[PDB]
Amino acid sequence: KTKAVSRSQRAGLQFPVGRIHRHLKSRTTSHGRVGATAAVYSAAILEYLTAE
DNA sequence: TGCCGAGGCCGCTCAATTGGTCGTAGACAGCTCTAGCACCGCTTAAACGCACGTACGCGCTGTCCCCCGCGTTTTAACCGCCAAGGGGATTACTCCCTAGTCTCCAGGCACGTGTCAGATATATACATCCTGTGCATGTACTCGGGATATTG
Repeated sequence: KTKAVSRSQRAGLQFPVGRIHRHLKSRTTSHGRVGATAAVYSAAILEYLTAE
């Protein structure tokens, strides 16, 4: 019980790391969506919404 | 000679762009939502990733041995051109019809919930189907000789 610190702010990102995990699991994916692979995927989505 | 005829420079007037100013109307940004339900933190008992000789499979390697590449030039018409003709694509106008606006109006159905079932998942036992292996011939192939078709 020490408050909470969202996975977005821990990563350094403005896109929602939690929401995207829960979207990847229950996509047409196989049965194991590692958590470090929702951070290298909020990033390589937010990067277009900068570069575009 | 002549004359003049033909000749070469400079203000109106109109017609697109260009940029400016007016005022007004939804639509954007933002607030407070409040509200709630997802994110998180916190455990657990959990699956599945992963760092790591060795059998050994095959990727790569040192040879010789030839066609298709490589080189030439004649020619052959392919491809380009220009110029003319005809029309059909184009332009500008007038009449016309509906596209579009708004407004009223209903119920069709897409929306939503309320219950809880036939569905399919998961286990254990298991038999069976299917793979990997080993194994004859049968053909589709490459060659040689002659007939038919077609180019020049």
